[PDB]
Amino acid sequence: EAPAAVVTGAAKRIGRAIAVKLHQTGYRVVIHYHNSAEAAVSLADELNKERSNTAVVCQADLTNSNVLPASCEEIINSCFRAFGRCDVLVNNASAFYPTPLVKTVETQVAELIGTNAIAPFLLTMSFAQRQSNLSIVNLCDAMVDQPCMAFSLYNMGKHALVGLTQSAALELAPYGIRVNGVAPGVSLLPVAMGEEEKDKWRRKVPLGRREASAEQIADAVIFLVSGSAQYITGSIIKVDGGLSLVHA
Amino acid sequence: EAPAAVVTGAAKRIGRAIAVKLHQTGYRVVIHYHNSAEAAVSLADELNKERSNTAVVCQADLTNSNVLPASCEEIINSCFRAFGRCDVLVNNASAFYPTPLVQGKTVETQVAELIGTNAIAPFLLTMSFAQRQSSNLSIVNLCDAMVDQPCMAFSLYNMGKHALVGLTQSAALELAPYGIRVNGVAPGVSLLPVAMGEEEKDKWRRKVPLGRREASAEQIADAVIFLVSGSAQYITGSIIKVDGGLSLVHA
Amino acid sequence: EAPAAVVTGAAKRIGRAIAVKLHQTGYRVVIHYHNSAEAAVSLADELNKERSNTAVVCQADLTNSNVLPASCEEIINSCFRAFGRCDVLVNNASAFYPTPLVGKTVETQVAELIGTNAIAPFLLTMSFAQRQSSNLSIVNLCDAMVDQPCMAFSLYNMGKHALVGLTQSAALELAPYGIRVNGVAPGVSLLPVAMGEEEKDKWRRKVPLGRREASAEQIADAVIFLVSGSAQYITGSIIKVDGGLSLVHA
Amino acid sequence: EAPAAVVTGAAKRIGRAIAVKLHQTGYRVVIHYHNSAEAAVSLADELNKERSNTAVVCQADLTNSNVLPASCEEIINSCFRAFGRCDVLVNNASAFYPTPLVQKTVETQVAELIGTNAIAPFLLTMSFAQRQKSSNLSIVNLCDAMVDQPCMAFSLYNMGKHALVGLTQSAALELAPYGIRVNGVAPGVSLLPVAMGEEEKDKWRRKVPLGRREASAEQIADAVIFLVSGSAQYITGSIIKVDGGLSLVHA
Ligand SMILES: NC(=O)c1ccc[n+]([C@@H]2O[C@H](COP(=O)([O-])OP(=O)(O)OC[C@H]3O[C@@H](n4cnc5c(N)ncnc54)[C@H](OP(=O)(O)O)[C@@H]3O)[C@@H](O)[C@H]2O)c1
Ligand SMILES: NC(=O)c1ccc[n+]([C@@H]2O[C@H](COP(=O)([O-])OP(=O)(O)OC[C@H]3O[C@@H](n4cnc5c(N)ncnc54)[C@H](OP(=O)(O)O)[C@@H]3O)[C@@H](O)[C@H]2O)c1
Ligand SMILES: NC(=O)c1ccc[n+]([C@@H]2O[C@H](COP(=O)([O-])OP(=O)(O)OC[C@H]3O[C@@H](n4cnc5c(N)ncnc54)[C@H](OP(=O)(O)O)[C@@H]3O)[C@@H](O)[C@H]2O)c1
Ligand SMILES: NC(=O)c1ccc[n+]([C@@H]2O[C@H](COP(=O)([O-])OP(=O)(O)OC[C@H]3O[C@@H](n4cnc5c(N)ncnc54)[C@H](OP(=O)(O)O)[C@@H]3O)[C@@H](O)[C@H]2O)c1
Ligand SMILES: COc1ccc(OC)c(CCc2csc3nc(N)nc(N)c23)c1
Ligand SMILES: COc1ccc(OC)c(CCc2csc3nc(N)nc(N)c23)c1
Ligand SMILES: COc1ccc(OC)c(CCc2csc3nc(N)nc(N)c23)c1
Ligand SMILES: COc1ccc(OC)c(CCc2csc3nc(N)nc(N)c23)c1
Repeated sequence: EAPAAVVTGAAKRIGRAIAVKLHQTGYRVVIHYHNSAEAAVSLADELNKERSNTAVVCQADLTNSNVLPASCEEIINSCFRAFGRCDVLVNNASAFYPTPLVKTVETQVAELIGTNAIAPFLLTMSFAQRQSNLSIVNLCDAMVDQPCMAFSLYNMGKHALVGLTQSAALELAPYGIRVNGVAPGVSLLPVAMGEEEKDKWRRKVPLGRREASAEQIADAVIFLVSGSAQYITGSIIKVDGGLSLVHA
Repeated sequence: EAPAAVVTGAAKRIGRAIAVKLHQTGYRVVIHYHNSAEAAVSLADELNKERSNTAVVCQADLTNSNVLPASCEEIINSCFRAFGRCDVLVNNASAFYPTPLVQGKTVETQVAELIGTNAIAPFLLTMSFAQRQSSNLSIVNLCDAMVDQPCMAFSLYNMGKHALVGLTQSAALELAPYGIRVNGVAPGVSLLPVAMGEEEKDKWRRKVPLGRREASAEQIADAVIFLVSGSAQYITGSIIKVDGGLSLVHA
Repeated sequence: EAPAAVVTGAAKRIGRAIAVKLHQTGYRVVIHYHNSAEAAVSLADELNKERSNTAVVCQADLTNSNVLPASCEEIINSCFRAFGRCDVLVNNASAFYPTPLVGKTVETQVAELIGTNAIAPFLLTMSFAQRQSSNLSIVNLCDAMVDQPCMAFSLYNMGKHALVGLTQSAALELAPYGIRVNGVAPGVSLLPVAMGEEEKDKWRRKVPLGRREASAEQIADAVIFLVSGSAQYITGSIIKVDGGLSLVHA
Repeated sequence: EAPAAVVTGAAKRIGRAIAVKLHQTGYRVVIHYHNSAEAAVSLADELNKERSNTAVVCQADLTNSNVLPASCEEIINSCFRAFGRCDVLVNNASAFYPTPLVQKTVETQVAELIGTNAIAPFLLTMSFAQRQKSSNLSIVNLCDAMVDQPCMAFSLYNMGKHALVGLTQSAALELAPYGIRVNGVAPGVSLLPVAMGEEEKDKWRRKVPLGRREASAEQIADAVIFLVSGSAQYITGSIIKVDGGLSLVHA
């Protein structure tokens, strides 16, 4: 019986790379998406071409709301329905945009704190409640202590996610559920970002003056879920090419 | 003219100790409170007896909601209404209770209270404080020295306090150009919960290397007063542990 | 042709497990040792029986002194002499014992504890870099408990904190040369041979994930990840392998 | 009776400002120096003009060596011989220069950089505590806010400063039962090197969010004064950044 993984925000970019690598390793996968239905199904189609009935999609908004807990319960339920088990949860989905101190602000709070922290918390609860090499991997941020200017809410969300990673590692250890993070520095740059701004970031990276591929981020995820990480819990692995070590 | 400070959750315990010490230092104070009206008014009375028209109370729920931004804005407005300025903001108010991951309040409410009080309200209050502004403007966030060795089953509380570290850093960076410093004070064990039995209190006390006792409220307030003072005018983005070595002690 | 790795303090325990796993992955290995000559030679024998001419021993005291730079250069030299290349350095050797603030002299304690845990890693890093399709990296055996240290282990703890600093500074400075520098930070793994069983069990019961210490092989697994092609964007990172021990309050 | 403090490397710059502020606070002081005899004596004479018999100087090399333990014991002993007590130790003296990994002997660089920044502090701490085997005893270590984002090619310096963090934590834990608190102050950019061109000084100044300027020596001293004060008596194992937010600024 193959293990099964849920990957949030898995239609594109880093989440897609993670889904693909888990699938290549032998997992059956739930590809969660919010707006990217076409891309989510295209990925499922590709994975199911390789191995029939090993990939399904699941739609949900992960914005904080009165219905978020039910939405997160259903994401976990979708894995059990499709595959009869849920071994791995990857909290990858994330809103990312500036929120200057000086969309309504309450909506920004709901999206940024919801996707990056509250949904991971609720998914973690539902994952644990429903329960071998069980683990959770949270996509963190190597730059949390040297944050982007005017990204307070995003940064708060990513700090909260560090807190969840630690608290859940502690509390779920008795159940044999490990809880770890992967912290990219600069990986795939935002599609909306200009080419000049992208190159400004790349030239800051000590190791090769380039961003991490999605696959390089996924490699750390694969390690953490693997049998080679069986004693590792509450750890956050930076995958940042030394970017966080570089002073102003 | 005397400077003015807002202290959230200032009716009792650490919040009161901070309000009292700021007042003793020459600040006029807004004593924010949620449910503790009697205690808030009693404190304001004591302070106004010491110096007339130097303390007012301000009631607000800091639970997350769509009106929280308006509530936070009104807290800062109340300081300007009373005193014509707002030099210091102390984010002290905090919900604190367990939220077990594996099994009264709905999870939605728990998220709203624990994340709202510890992180979102601080953020909105920070926004409003900055938007309203020789000078010594600053914000102090009451953090938690144990955030990396958290209490079992307190994930949402811990998440909120981590978020608060993030705000302290992000806001220090962004508000520096406005001369608004943003720092934190991180108690370990200070005043134990009223509902806690003495045996459980003593268990915590005997963990603290420096004197096997909890921090007094005044000791926490002392670090706050330092950070708002002219003796800290180059300090921003710093979180000062006031924990008697507790966070250094392994399992 | 096969890459080559230096592992310090490789004759026994975690260093041996690291040497063995690297060897199983395809590395030729320099098994550095100080006092454990018989165990070092026995391991080299086992590894060479598996693949001929893939293991050598190299003896060196890694206590701080005016000759330590020469000793460290000679360790790296021994890898080039045996194998013609040096792809991986694992800084594992370590003195570990209490040095209370209130038989060995204090100058010897400083020399041993700071030398093995920090200065030798530095000098080995220098010599490794100076001697340099490729995948060059250094892995430093750190300590997950550096911020919640054992009582009366100040010099040891200072050494391990210095090793964190080295890992970071060297990651930064050697990145332009394609040399990655990372760490692995055990919590409780193989307990000291001298420790009494009661105290061993005390430590085991503190670990959230399984109430047991890490095996040497579990520590080695993280080293193998960091030197692998699956870590080629990772530098300046220290991976805790502690079963959650460092998360547990007093 | 007046308390007494030892300040290492106190002839100039930050150490001098610390010595002055301690003296202004009421401390008698041991002004340790290595090469700067004239500056040390000039300070001593200035302080003794203020209050007779309140300042002495103590010469020592704090490079790592076989004799360093004796030298450190003698520094502490000097404070007892001068003043009959030793309440405060400030580990400020520090060698600082690049040590590139790829191309003074290296063993000398090790001895100087690790000796001054880590081993001498450790030995001074041992000696301080052994002599202590109303009171407010404490140690303040001058750390570095940039230890996790170090200058390129300063590995041995950075190693020494990381080691000093370890000492600060380990000694806080171990000495807490004796009532001796151990803390740090971590400047980011404070007084720039004397030779440094203003154009290079400005490159660093412009990076500092809070005021685009370096910390004065006096601002660093202010944080030391807080930590040794009665307002910090629950604070141990804490390192206070005094960096204007520099360490929060990404590349
Ligand atoms: N890229 C980087 O350089 C970098 C750096 C540091 C950390 N990270 C972290 O690594 C992870 C992946 O990064 P990425 O750049 O690949 O992420 P991304 O493209 O910004 O977002 C990934 C997905 O998150 C989903 N998402 C956004 N808002 C959502 C909402 N309200 N509800 C449900 N899903 C929502 C979206 O799914 P749909 O498209 O289906 O709507 C989106 O495709 C994130 O956690 C990110 O913070 C990335
Ligand atoms: N006590 C400790 O040992 C300790 C340890 C570490 C950190 N800290 C931190 O230091 C600060 C002070 O601690 P403390 O023990 O004095 O705090 P506390 O007694 O638990 O709470 C302080 C005040 O928070 C206010 N509050 C709670 N929920 C609120 C809501 N929904 N809306 C508005 N206000 C709300 C309450 O005001 P009303 O009474 O008016 O309802 C309460 O009096 C907190 O931030 C805490 O996290 C304390
Ligand atoms: N074991 C744990 O629970 C644990 C926890 C945290 C971190 N770590 C770290 O992980 C690494 C491996 O731990 P371990 O317990 O396997 O180490 P260990 O047994 O204490 O020491 C490994 C080797 O270090 C060598 N060594 C000691 N002093 C030396 C000197 N003066 N010169 C040269 N070599 C010297 C010894 O080699 P010879 O036998 O040949 O003399 C010894 O076998 C160490 O860096 C340790 O600090 C271990
Ligand atoms: N300045 C900054 O921007 C900055 C930034 C971060 C941290 N810090 C830290 O704050 C502290 C003060 O900084 P600073 O710039 O004022 O220091 P500094 O001028 O570089 O050095 C202070 C003193 O250290 C003494 N010293 C150097 N080598 C010694 C040796 N081998 N033995 C004994 N004493 C020796 C010297 O004494 P003599 O002159 O008598 O020879 C020197 O005057 C240091 O610990 C430093 O690392 C400073
Ligand atoms: C100002 O825009 C910036 C500045 C710095 C950046 O890396 C240091 C990036 C990379 C993209 C990114 C980082 S977290 C993150 N999180 C999500 N959910 N998506 C992303 N695309 C990113 C973008
Ligand atoms: C299980 O109850 C515990 C466990 C550990 C504790 O300190 C190490 C405390 C002290 C009270 C407390 C800490 S954060 C905090 N935050 C608020 N808003 N209120 C409080 N009363 C506390 C209580
Ligand atoms: C009081 O003795 C202790 C206390 C705590 C411990 O783990 C948390 C250990 C495990 C052995 C150990 C840790 S670093 C270390 N370093 C070396 N070179 N060797 C070792 N054997 C160890 C022993
Ligand atoms: C290349 O020169 C540099 C680069 C960056 C710097 O600040 C971040 C400084 C300030 C001086 C300094 C920092 S630690 C330090 N330590 C000692 N013992 N002395 C100093 N003078 C300094 C100088």
